[PDB]
Amino acid sequence: NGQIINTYQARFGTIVARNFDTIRLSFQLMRPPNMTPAVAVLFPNAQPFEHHATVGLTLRIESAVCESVLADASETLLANVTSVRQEYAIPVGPVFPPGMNWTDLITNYSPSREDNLQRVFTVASIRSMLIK
Amino acid sequence: MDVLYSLSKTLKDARDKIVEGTLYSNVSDLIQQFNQMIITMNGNEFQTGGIGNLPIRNWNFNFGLLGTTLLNLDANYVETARNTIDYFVDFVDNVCMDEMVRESQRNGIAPQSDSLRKLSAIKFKRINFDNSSEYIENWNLQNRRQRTGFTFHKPNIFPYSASFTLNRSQPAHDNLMGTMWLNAGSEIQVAGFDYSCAINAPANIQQFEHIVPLRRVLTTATITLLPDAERFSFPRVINSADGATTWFFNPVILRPNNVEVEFLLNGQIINTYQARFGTIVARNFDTIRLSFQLMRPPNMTPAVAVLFPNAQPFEHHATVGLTLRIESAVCESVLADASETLLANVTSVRQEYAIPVGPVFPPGMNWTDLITNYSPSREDNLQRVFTVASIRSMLIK
Amino acid sequence: NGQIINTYQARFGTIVARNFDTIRLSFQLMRPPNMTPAVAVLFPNAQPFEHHATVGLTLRIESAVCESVLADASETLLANVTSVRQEYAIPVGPVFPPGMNWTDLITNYSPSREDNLQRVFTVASIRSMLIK
Amino acid sequence: SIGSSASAWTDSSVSTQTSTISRRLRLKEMATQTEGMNFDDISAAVLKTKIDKSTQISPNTIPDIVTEASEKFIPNRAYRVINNDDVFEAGIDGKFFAYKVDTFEEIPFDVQKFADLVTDSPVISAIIDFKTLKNLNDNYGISRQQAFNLLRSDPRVLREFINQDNPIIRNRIEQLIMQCRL
Amino acid sequence: QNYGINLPITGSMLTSTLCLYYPTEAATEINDNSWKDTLSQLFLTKGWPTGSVYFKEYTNIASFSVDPQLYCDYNVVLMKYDATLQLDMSELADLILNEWLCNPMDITLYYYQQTDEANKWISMGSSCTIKVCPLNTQTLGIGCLTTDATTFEEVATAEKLVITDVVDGVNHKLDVTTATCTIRNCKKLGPRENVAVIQVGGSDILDITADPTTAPQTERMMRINWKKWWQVFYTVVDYVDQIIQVMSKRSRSLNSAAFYYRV
Amino acid sequence: QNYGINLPITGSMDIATSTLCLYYPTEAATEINDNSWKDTLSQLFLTKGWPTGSVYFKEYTNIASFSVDPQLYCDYNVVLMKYDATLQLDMSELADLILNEWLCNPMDITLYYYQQTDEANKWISMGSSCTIKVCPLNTQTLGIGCLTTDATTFEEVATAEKLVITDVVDGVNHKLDVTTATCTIRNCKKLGPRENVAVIQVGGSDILDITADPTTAPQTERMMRINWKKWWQVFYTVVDYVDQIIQVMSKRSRSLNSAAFYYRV
Amino acid sequence: QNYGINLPITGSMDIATSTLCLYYPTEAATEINDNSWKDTLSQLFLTKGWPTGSVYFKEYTNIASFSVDPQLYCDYNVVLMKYDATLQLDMSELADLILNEWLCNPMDITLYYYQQTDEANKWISMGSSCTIKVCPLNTQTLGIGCLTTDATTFEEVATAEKLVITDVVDGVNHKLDVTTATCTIRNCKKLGPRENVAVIQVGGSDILDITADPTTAPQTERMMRINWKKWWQVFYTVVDYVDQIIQVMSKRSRSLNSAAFYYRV
Repeated sequence: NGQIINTYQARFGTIVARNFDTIRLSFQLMRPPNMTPAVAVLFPNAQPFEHHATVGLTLRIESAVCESVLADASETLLANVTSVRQEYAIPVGPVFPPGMNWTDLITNYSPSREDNLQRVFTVASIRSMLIK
Repeated sequence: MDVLYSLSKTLKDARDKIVEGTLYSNVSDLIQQFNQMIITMNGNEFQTGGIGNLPIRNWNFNFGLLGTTLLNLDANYVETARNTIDYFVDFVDNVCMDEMVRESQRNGIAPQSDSLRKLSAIKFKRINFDNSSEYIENWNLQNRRQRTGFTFHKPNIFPYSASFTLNRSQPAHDNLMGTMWLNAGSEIQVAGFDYSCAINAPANIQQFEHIVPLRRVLTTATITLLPDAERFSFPRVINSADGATTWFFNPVILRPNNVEVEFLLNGQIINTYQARFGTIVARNFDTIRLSFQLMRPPNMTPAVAVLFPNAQPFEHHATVGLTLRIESAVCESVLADASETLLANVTSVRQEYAIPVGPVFPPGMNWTDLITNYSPSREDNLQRVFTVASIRSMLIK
Repeated sequence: NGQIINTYQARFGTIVARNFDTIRLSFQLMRPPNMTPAVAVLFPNAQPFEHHATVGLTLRIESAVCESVLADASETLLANVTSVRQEYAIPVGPVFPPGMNWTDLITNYSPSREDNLQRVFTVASIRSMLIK
Repeated sequence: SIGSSASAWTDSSVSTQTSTISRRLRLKEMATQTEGMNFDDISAAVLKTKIDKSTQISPNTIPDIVTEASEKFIPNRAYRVINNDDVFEAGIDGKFFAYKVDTFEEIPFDVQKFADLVTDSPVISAIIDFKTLKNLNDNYGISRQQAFNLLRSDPRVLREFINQDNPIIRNRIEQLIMQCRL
Repeated sequence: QNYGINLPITGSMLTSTLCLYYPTEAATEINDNSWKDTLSQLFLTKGWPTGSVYFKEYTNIASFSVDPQLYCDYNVVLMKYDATLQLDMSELADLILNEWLCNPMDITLYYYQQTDEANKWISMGSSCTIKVCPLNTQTLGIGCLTTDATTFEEVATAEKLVITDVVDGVNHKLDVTTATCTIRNCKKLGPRENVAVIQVGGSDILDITADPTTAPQTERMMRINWKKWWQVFYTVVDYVDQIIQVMSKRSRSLNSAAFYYRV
Repeated sequence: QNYGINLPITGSMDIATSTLCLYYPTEAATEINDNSWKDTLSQLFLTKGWPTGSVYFKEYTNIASFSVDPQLYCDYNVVLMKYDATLQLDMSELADLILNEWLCNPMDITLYYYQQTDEANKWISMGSSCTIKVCPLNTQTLGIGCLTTDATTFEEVATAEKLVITDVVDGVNHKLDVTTATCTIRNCKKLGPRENVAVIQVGGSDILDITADPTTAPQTERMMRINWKKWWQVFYTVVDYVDQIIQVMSKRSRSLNSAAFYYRV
Repeated sequence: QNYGINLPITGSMDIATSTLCLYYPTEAATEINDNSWKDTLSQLFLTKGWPTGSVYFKEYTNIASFSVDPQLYCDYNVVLMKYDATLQLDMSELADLILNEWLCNPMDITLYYYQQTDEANKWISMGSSCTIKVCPLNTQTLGIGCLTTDATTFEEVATAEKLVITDVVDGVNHKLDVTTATCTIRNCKKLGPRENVAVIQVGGSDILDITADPTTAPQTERMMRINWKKWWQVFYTVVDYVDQIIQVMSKRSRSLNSAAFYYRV
């Protein structure tokens, strides 16, 4: 809700956040104070440039728990739904996006779509307990 | 939770019916209810308070019953019942005062106070007079996974955020084309202004659009769309977006041409209305998209012709405006209203004893920030606190 | 009682006050620091003026609870009182102002007038429960 | 490409691609593969009427007016195609919708099937687009034949609506007509 | 590229140069050369760094009109009223008061016509004298013959700066002593808000638009009165606050020139 | 009681004969060519609604001589000035001198060194022969384009003009040199609008400027223009519309009974 | 609307006729020895894909005279300079003057005392006879190898050169002395890369330096070299590869419709 809960400075490695819904990342690119021939030339203060400067961060979440139904790459639910759907070439339903294109479904995430996803995934999980 | 509403309603009904002289054959039901309540209540202590300046109090329960011996109530029986009733009223008030302030990030729909948590135990479940009241009935229906509703008057749902977005801008603000809107309370007024007055516009028509989202889905909204907005129809001088300079605004209100009002849901078109003013009805909507056109007068008159010079020198900009009001609506979730003092009760109880700000409610219960980033846990906690507030407001008038 | 209870700075929108009897409003009109041709001319530092400067606040109370009987535009009590009074052209009473001119009644709000208003409004509310 | 395979017609991203498809499909009106009335018919009719009424045009001026009008008229064109009780419609301005013919329920949009079918199938000018159709189905009690002909833009039922002077159809026609200018 | 110019933007609710054009008459009347130091030091006392104030000289209004060369970002120019030079005065003020975009014209060979109200013909030079004849669709002169030049119609003779307009929409064949002047087709884009004009004596003659029915007076076209030029200089310097509040600074010319060339 | 301590006023929004002087140039007197004209105009004013004998008339020899300390002793004054195509600055000075309240403090030329504070500050010099020569100074009182001991390198600002208004840049001192035997310079600060008078111009082309401010050209409603060839037409016109003239003006705010320590002259 | 306030842009990563001038030296004209060559080249450009009559041609008398305020009035410009084994600095100055945007402010030589601020600041002097003499100063404005009152001890930096670029060390003021009747000096600050032009050299040995920076020798892709013995071969070569020349360049960024208060000249 725009309020700071978990904050970490220069903590590279593994960090944990307890409850969040918005991620704000800020980093600063600083010109090094003292140089050596290579870097002292490759960053000219004049106009023409041969190499630009850039910094970057890689943020990966490995595990999480959500209060609502969400898909994952560590289970076999969305694959079951799409396989059963394309099994009989059903016309696209009035709720789900065509062909279960996950990006399209998650774009305009609606509560009605959430409830439908919950029901469908629950039924798929019921089915997956038998066909082994 | 329902136990508290049952207690409050029973106490109010007893205070209503037990008056001197009435025939006993009309309060037999309430007498049985009161005797059952006294039988189940005795023997169990309670504790309330402990946070902030709220007075910590201990509670005992040792009372007689109300027998059936008379045919018409006398003064003494009424006095005894009233003496017990006032004490129970104080008990309910203090329990509610304890419950209102606190909150929780998780399980924000379950009881939190020690007294309420002990009340939720099974051996107290024998007291439920009714669930006729609106908020308690909605809570009970929401308990069993069913659609709910709320009859609201002037249901403020629009956050306050005064903002404008320019479309054509000179560096020194001498040729402007853009929109000004102000969403205050349950009132939306959108104005579209042009400096060129459609003298250089393509096809002599300037296009205006504005989309305002809504965090919660409403239903059955009677919408009063009145043209000729008032929020921006007078001279102004405001700072620019970067906050390093200012600009002037000399408005003239023209006739809004081809007003288009659209109500959407889930990304589809639900109800549309073209060129209708007055009161209209919308049944289900989540996003409001107002668009229209500003039309240059095809022919003018001396004063009008002078007032809109074709060349760049400008001293009178033109603007059209609309007003959007929601004089009635029904929502699916608890919201601030004007037919009660529920939000007022929450704010007053929060500020009176200065509870430090927790992890959910933003400081001071400022409605703008609370409604800004709406999350389901916040909605559930607000629902519980509003139910407790409505319980309080049904005992102390 | 001249003591500060509820205070809000730059909180435009909806605010709540718990218990008050006196309203004090203070705002400051500040000349903008930097200007642009239009405003830079329309505010001359010399004597003659073509446009004056003004700021304004609109304060509206939407709901409240009072410990004493008060009229409102959201009920049908004062209308009942005045209709019954003018129904038979009664001479003006020794307490209420003529014709129930609400402004005149509220001007010199006296405890005796308060008690009379309470009784009259209670009787009117009793009457309003039947004639439907 | 955007269709099933390579063809001379499949060559906000969804909005832009659909707008390009509609702009290319505008040329279908010279392919004689339409049903009912079309936009160019209205353009020709208004051109004829305004030629007859006007008097300030020299014989040396007609070619320029005709050339400019045949192109600039009606930039906001809409087209709809029908596939197994389903209807897909796309707009040049960037509008795209899909609905069923039974009760006009909103349908999620699939670009692939649209591109697959519009290549070789009947195309009908969308004089009555989805907004007017839905407003009519809500505010007025029409029967199934009227709606089905409206999706086909039958002149008889449209003229009957004109006779009834329904404000929504008048608004649609007037908005279409006002756009006819150089 | 676009920080917000003509694209959506969301709001909420020292080393700058200063030139000064002065005629030779003031310097001749005051008869001194140290006045530059005096004015620079007065500016320093007012709060502007020394050496940041330029000074340029023009012999005559006619001469100064010959391809004006702006030399600062903020600009204030002085001119003196003349009995029978109001046309040149107003035309020069309009030219150096608005931005211009000009396409060079090969007037000798081809024909030309404008396209809208926002088009004008601008000509400058040491000695300019234009004569034009309107055409028709039969390529025969109206009230003139296409071969001879004397029978044309005068629009300007022996004038240093000519700003003229014709009936916009029909081609015209023009003629001029090209070896002593230059003609360029230009379009008025917008207001050049980094230059003001101060009149010294007169009755508000300037009109900055060819429109006859519109003739506004903006915030950069004022007037004062004079009896000794030192009074004018002192009054201008003292009230620099108002002048610097009037104009903007974001209208800097991409290059030192009065009007851009084929852009 | 005591005035001057302005107690705030509070009203509501629920509610529904003096002296009149007039001046004219000598050319008007010559063109009139009559003796009893004063009685005629007084009787005309009596017809319009003024008491007889309450409308005085004065005269000035020339615009130059009228400039020598122009006094006014009327509750309602209208001044008629004949336009001349070469004394534009003189007319502007006269208007700016008789149109606004001026609060003055005497200034020497020998002992002290005067300066200016704000844009509402001016220097006014009046006399039979006013020759004003000025010289700016630095902090160290050295020479800047002129030497203090020298007096032949000071820059002229106005010579032999019967009226001289001048202003120098704030923040620097300046030394003066002027014939005290023929001219007087007074340090004055402009208070505000003096509504006791109006100015009517004959001929002319809207020349007057009532301030040294460049960016502003305030055309006051009190500044009004007409056209003429025979003075009697102008006199009849100005007499006819007396109601509009008096309605435009108002009482001299500095002459009311609120004078006590209100910085009256 | 209004430009200049650069609102941040946001695109995506899922997507797939003007004026052309040309200059040449007089020696090329003499070697060509033809009259209708202009029509021939225009028709060749028509074949390559340009409209006829849209390819102008100009001329400069000499490298010296071409240096006198080199103007450009084209959306696409290529300048041909004939290499000479003794005017290396002149060619470098010409390239550095017509290759980068220059933002100038006029500078006097008599009243003020100019200096420099940053390495992106230069002095440019153009005129028929440019003689530039300089003298550094201290804080107390005393003499450092030269006296301010004296003028015969100032160090020459460039004499009689039609183009003169010079730079002094930041942090110190310097006084000037130059014939204003024949030369003009303008204080200019370098903005950046002006892509509207390219430079093609005939002969030569990679002499040009586009900056005073020692440690950098940026060989721009816009600087291109060829070899020649008959001018017609060079003309044919430059006409043939028009596509590569135009692809190397781009529109003059300062001439687009984004001019409004973008510090355009």
